[PDB]
Amino acid sequence: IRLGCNVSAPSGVLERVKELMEDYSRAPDAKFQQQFRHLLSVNFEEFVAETKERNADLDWVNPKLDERLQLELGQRQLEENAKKRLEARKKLPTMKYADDIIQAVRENQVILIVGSTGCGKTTQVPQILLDDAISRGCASSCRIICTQPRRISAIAIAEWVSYERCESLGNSVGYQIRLESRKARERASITYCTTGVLLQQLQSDPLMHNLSVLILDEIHERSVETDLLMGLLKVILPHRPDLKVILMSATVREQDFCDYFNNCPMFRIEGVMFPVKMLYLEDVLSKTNYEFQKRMKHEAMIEPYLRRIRNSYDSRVLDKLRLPESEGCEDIDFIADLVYYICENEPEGAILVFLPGYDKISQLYNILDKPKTSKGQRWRDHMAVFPLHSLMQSGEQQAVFRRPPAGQRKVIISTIIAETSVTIDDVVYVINSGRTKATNYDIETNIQSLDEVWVTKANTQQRRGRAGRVRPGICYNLFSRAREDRMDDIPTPEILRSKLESIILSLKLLHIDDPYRFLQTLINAPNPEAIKMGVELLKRIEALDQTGTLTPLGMHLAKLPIDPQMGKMILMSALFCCLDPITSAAAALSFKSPFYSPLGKESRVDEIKRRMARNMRSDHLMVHNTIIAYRDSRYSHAERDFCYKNFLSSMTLQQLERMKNQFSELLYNYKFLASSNCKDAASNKNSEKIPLLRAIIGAGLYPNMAHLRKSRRAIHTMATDDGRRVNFHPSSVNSGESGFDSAYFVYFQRQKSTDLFLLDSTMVFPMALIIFGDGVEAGVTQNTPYLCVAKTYYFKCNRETADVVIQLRSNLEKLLLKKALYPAPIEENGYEKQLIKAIELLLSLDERL
RNA sequence: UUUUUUUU
Repeated sequence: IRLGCNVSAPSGVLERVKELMEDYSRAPDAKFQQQFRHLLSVNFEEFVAETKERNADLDWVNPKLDERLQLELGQRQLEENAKKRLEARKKLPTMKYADDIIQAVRENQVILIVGSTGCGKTTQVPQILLDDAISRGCASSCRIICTQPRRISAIAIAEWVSYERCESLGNSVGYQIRLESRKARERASITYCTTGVLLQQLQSDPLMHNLSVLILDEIHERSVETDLLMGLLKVILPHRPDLKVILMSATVREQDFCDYFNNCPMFRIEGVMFPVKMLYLEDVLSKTNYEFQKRMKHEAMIEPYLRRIRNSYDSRVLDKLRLPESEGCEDIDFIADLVYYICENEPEGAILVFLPGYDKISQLYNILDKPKTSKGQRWRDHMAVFPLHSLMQSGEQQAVFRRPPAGQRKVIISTIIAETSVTIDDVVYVINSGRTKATNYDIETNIQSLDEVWVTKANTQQRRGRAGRVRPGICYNLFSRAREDRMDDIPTPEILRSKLESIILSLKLLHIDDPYRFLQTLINAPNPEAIKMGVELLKRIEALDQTGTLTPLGMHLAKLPIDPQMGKMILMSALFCCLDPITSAAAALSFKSPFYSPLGKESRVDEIKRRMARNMRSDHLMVHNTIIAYRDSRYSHAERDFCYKNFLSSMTLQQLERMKNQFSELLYNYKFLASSNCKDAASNKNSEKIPLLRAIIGAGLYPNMAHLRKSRRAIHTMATDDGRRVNFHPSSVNSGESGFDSAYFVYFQRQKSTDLFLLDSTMVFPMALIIFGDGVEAGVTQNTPYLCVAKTYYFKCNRETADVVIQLRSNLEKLLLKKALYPAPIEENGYEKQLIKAIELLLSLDERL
């Protein structure tokens, strides 16, 4: 072993820490504790038993309301601002099935509706179920929940359905998403929510007694949430004979779902869509006959196909198809050329280019903006070009959705983001390169990767769909039909790629204590070894004992709507009075960063960040400083001018702030704070003590450590605690920096792309790791006295410190156990604070001078 | 160097 720096502490510091610790050791409530032991002490049937009493509002109906609504439905359908849309709504395909759906719901607990774009299932099915109940004089027994994957969907659909009923939002229709609602009346109502909303409500209503019809939408996307929720319905439905579930799906492996609920009824409702012709690589080449400019397999693949098509393509269009580079988006000039070909032949209408990511979007944009080509600068000032990317701003504007200045043709360069999430309406032409990026997880290298791959059949049929919303259009797929037959049906179901810590933990609140056995029953079962890794992580942060059973701290973490590691971070920040900065770090990790990356300004966004970082060498503290600066700009009425000069999204910034306030109100209700204000003075008296902040951050992100080793932009020799070589991601504020006060870092996500990168990081000090971590041992290996952490990092430490530190840990552990089991704010002049002050004092030794 | 989404 090789020893790191000395962490020994001054005598007079040690002694005061010893006075403080013994002040803590001298001292001589519990509604939470009783809920905790109650959860552990009941079986499943008692659990089901008791959640039914406590949730029985729908057993009560209001007959005078049933009859009045029923009267006003019969009468509103004779008025006329209410049969335009009855005629209009009845020209949607779903309405042809109205009676048949009603009948199918009546006869079955679970039906499946399979539809496609335009079919109207999402807007009409809940209105058919509702109106059926009002008409039959059953209004008040009817509460309908329709889940969506996305926040924006939930809103727009609710508004539209509400508009179709000539009601303001809040009446028969509403929506609910994280921290924003327009709730509908309790009974005779339809509510559109994100799936995760419902899944959090399960904790209070684990058997869904508080709704009559559940409509799961868009399940074919195989999000973790709908996958989880279909798996839970298999537990819930046997004890809820009268609950109705309608599954709804696009035409993307529909039979899987049908098969999953024994073999339930299935409707196929058609979409409303213009014809779109599908040209493949051989056909695009055959019309542009562009030529290309300076592993096989690739003609092992391409040549049996090339024969079956000897007769029907030109001489050697068969050419380029032998070129590996002809497919995908290797050659951006090919693509730019196809943009030009569409610009002069084929009538007007926007072009939508699908490229795998930021880099290629950038190349193609520059090639149009400053062109080499003869047929480039003719067209330059007759194209309205927008790049479209999650990290770019143009999406959340409006200039991209409205049609172009006349004489100009709109061109959209985009990631997969325009497949479902973002919709442009004058698109007539789609160039589908067939290339995208996806995250992947190797289960026993622990490397998460970001890889360019071929799209799926599912992605292509959707992309094609995007061409035909306003008029017959065309989808150009820059790969060959031989490529397509190698392509997969659908993406990998995200639950097969995800970490399961929060899922395993949250199942405990639903009285599902065996994660292996429940998870195994999903449409696609996760690798059991991933589950194991999940459990060990929760065992390590002590959310579970080593039986696998919930700890008092684990219950608190389960109840916070954030990943457990960052929950632990937030609770700790309540104890050590640093709520505001840490909840910022927490919120930004959980959601995303408020910075754009607008094309070409990479260099000066880099410079904004480094300035916001204030030399604190922390991506996480940089976001907090950003929020501090944001708050002031608002106080100064300079909000827009601030967000503009600093490449920041004001709407990410506000959402970050609603999240922090959510964590502060929750922490108050759980009795960790005396105030629900995230900015409260008492809650924040240590929020400027940067070494302390680093410690609590480290407390959350532990055990993700990394250690930098050499000098020398600047080049780095850094390796995570597992031994693997990493570098700071260049988007991170620590990339290329030199002269850190410490060689140690914590990180939330590591990700392999061009290299194995730490996506985010905070410089931490050895003593902070040692106090809050584990694997702490005091020994002598050379003839030096050491003190270690995680049995991985060994620091020189005299033994008078090793002993105070080890005692400090023993006290820190006892205190944390007791705050979890009997939550109360830490009294400012009580015995517990003494121990807090003890820890603060040791950590202050590493203040930057 | 920067696929994308979500939380009573």
